[PDB]
Amino acid sequence: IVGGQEAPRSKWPWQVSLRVHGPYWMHFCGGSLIHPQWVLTAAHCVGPDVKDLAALRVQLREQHLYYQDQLLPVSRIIVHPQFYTAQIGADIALLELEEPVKVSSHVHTVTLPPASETFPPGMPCWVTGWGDVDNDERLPPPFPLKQVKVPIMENHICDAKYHLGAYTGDDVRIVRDDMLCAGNTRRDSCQGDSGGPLVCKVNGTWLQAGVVSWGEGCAQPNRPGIYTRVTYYLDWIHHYVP
Amino acid sequence: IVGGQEAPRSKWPWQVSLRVHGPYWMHFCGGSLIHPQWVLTAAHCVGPDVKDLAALRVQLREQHLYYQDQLLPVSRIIVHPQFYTAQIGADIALLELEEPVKVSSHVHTVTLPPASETFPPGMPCWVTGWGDVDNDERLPPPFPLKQVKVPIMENHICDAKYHLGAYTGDDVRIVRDDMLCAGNTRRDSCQGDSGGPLVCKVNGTWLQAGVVSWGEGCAQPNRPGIYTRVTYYLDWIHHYVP
Amino acid sequence: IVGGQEAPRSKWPWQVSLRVHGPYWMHFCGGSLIHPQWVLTAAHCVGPDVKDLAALRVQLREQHLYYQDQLLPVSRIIVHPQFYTAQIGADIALLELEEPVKVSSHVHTVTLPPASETFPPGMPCWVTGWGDVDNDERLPPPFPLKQVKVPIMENHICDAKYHLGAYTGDDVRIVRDDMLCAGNTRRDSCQGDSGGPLVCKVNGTWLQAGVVSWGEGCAQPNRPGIYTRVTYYLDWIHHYVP
Amino acid sequence: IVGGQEAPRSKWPWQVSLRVHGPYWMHFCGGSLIHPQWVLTAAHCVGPDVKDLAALRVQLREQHLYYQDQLLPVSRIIVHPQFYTAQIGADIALLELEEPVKVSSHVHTVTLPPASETFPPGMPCWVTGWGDVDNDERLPPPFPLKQVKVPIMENHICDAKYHLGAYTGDDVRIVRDDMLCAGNTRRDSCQGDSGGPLVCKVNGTWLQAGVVSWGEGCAQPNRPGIYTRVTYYLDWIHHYVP
Ligand SMILES: NCc1cccc(C2CCN(C(=O)c3ccc(C#Cc4ccccc4F)o3)CC2)c1
Ligand SMILES: NCc1cccc(C2CCN(C(=O)c3ccc(C#Cc4ccccc4F)o3)CC2)c1
Ligand SMILES: NCc1cccc(C2CCN(C(=O)c3ccc(C#Cc4ccccc4F)o3)CC2)c1
Ligand SMILES: NCc1cccc(C2CCN(C(=O)c3ccc(C#Cc4ccccc4F)o3)CC2)c1
Repeated sequence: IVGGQEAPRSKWPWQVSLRVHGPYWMHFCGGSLIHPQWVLTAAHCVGPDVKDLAALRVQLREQHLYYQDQLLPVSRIIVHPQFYTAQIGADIALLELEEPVKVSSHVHTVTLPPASETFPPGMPCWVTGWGDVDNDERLPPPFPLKQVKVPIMENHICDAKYHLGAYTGDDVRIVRDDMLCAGNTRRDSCQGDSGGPLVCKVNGTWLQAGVVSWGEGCAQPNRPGIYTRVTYYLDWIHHYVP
Repeated sequence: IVGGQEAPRSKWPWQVSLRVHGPYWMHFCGGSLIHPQWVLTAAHCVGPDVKDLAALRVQLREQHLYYQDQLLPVSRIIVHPQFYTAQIGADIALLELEEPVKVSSHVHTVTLPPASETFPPGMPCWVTGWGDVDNDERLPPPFPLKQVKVPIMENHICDAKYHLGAYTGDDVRIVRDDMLCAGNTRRDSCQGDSGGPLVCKVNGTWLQAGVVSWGEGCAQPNRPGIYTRVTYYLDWIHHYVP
Repeated sequence: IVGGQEAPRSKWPWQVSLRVHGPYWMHFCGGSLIHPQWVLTAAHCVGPDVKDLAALRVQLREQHLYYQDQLLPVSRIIVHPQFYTAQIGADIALLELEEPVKVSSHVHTVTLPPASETFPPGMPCWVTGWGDVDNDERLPPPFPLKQVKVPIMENHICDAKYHLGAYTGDDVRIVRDDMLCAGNTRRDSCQGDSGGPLVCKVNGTWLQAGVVSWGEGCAQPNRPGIYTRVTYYLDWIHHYVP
Repeated sequence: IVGGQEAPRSKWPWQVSLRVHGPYWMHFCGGSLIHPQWVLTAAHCVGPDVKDLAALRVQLREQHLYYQDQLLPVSRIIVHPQFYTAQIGADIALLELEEPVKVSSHVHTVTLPPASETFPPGMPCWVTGWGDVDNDERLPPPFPLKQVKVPIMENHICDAKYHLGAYTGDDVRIVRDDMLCAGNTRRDSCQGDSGGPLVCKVNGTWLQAGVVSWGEGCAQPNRPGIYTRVTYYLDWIHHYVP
């Protein structure tokens, strides 16, 4: 997370940490609890290559990474079949926990948006995670969960920004319809926030608008953060999630 | 270049080295002389972002990188407008030298293939460059130009190979029609060879079949080297090159 | 700490962490509370060059580094005047805290040994710290305080061990009288443990026998851990510490 | 080498490169040809630990490192028996080549100084090598042999300089009698120059005053380059070299 601050303990109960086996269970991506037994994440965190289920653990909301770990095994990794790169799209995946979680006030699910949902240019949206604090700048220990309010940038506006200082023809779509933009040069998601949530408050309800996917660097001029647009994958999510 | 050997001094007269300004004019990509004033390379070497022309130099065929440098300025960088990532495709670019080169026996152009040329399996093809000798293994000093004979793999066989050990749906094309596959677990191109040529001997004539583009690592099981298919961009090349 | 385990919360109340100002107050050396207002450490942690007092903080006993920091400023850094490198010796320093600490059961001083105490082989001795778990292997997050029981080696034997597989003449003393040896190929102190304590239980009292100083790597054959022998510097320590 | 320039082809015929076996025969230290079958170097380049003779090669004068390698095996590594660290001293070693070299105008021996030879300030002295061009700044390819004219500083003035901004007592000798100082903030030897020569022109004859040994960084204020004083080891050199 670029800019913003350490999240209050009561905020973002759906935030999860994805862990890889090694010298320690290291954080590699974020995610969100969307059902007591399901985690929503980015496909690029777990693919396109198939990896061993035993080498993965899920960690529920934690104020400080690694401090009070209670690691959860995964029974299934479901990666969107259209996925191979974040720039092509379909950067979405589902993790089925071996067991459902005991939902509380401090740890509970995020609401997915309705199929119609549009996120207008400049809505109140927040991105959260334990990712880098800037380009090649790690989140320092004790690794607090960070948050940052990010402005929505309309797809066409965002796509035109990606063409500034680039050779790509104006007629060539970089920001696809299954993608969403948010952030600026002071507020953004970064490496390590991938797979984590972009939540917008709509009519007093927090809705997950996006999944942290890609971009050119973090908080770079004319390069807003690119998110997987959740509404585009609602049917695919609902085929697996009750 | 993974496998193969140091190229004889009389071989590959069209091979060029792309140099970036810094503590020294460092090699970052390969290229090929296709006309006395034109270099063919990969778009990912010079894009998608526009960089300063002054920060780039072209070095003609050199036995050992850096030892007998005679650097050449560039007046134009022409990147295919469809390009943004090597995985999407259109990974091709043209560099116009400020001045034409004095063509000789040791330094001369490569022949582009006719539109009809397919390059089927069994064809004798060679990849050249000063790139990595294996994954995260730099070409050691004195940096000799290397070559490796690589087997051609049918696009469909290659696409199926890229689906092995991956979540990507079989109906999702990874290796596109504008791409070409070459290499195996002992013979391949690697980081630093990008932009360079894949040449095939057809009826006693060396034809540039491909441009080193991408792949998953270097000489990895079920991951052949992926090349930009030159024949697909002949009309675009001919719009700029006489 | 090589080998051993995470220390119980009730053990080693005198253990301190030395912190350097940067992106975060990073651990760089250990130390020990020898008086409510004095920290004993290694001179190589703070010298031979004079550094800014404002760039240093002391952290009292912490179960997990960085997680519950209450940083303490220093008013004086007193480095043994004989010191320039750990291999020559006099690798000892004193830090005067700006304020005395409120001593409790969980955080209190270690006892210095009497001048007569030699610590022969067979003495139960423990070395503690947040240093590397092996050669070029950092202590993983959440960074627990580790301990390891180490066997003492009599000086002349340790000096002769340092000559094995080395060109240094047998008559040339490597391990000096102001030094103490402890550890083997499974149990040792390592980078980041420097300045921290080696404590031995003598007549039901924990005495600080040494200060983690140097060695050739960590737990390497014929290279035991070298400590500054506390008894040798008692007069110098008493010139500053009540 | 910090400052100075690329050496002319006719200069420093005695300069050698020490090579270690790995992905390539990599330069790790310099040396000097003092006899057709003997190389003078620093003990720290080859010790204090004993390494395999097969893992070492000597490369004679080369304008550009790695370009025209003709590596030479070594039959004996003789390290001064007083050596363990460069800060203590006796940082000198001898390499006996398996075969003598065919001496020419481009490749020949350096003259050792007479025992009476003091090299006072004002004497024209050069240090040569393929080492770093500054602190953490590698010599760029094609790796030319560099030279730098360095001012001699008297030992007591140099000793006092090493005490500036350090805790070490003024009565504690850092720069020993078996050492020699040269260089300033614009001229110095650096990592990779170690073992190489410091030569002074005395009565039309080039004499090797020193062996690159140590210092605190490269071209740092109040930290001149420290050399092993050759005159101090003439008897030891003469035990082995005719
Ligand atoms: N700040 C949002 C965000 C969140 C998580 C991870 C990242 C990564 C994604 C990959 N990274 C890249 O630099 C990267 C990979 C591909 C591209 C291009 C691009 C681009 C730029 C101009 C025009 C067209 C393009 F495709 O950028 C590192 C940052 C970025
Ligand atoms: N061996 C030929 C070659 C020549 C030059 C440069 C490379 C690079 C290209 C980028 N690299 C990658 O590892 C890379 C970037 C994107 C992918 C995927 C993939 C993939 C795997 C299974 C299914 C679908 C995929 F897109 O791999 C490093 C090697 C490779
Ligand atoms: N296990 C003890 C320990 C505790 C804290 C920090 C270290 C460092 C000290 C410096 N290191 C070295 O490898 C080092 C620095 C100098 C020497 C030599 C030596 C030597 C070997 C044979 C004979 C004489 C010697 F002085 O080794 C890395 C670990 C080692
Ligand atoms: N003069 C340039 C030069 C040439 C060859 C090799 C080096 C090395 C020697 C080791 N290095 C150090 O930084 C180093 C190692 C030990 C010391 C201290 C010291 C010191 C400083 C003040 C007082 C007393 C000291 F012993 O410095 C890096 C470069 C430096």
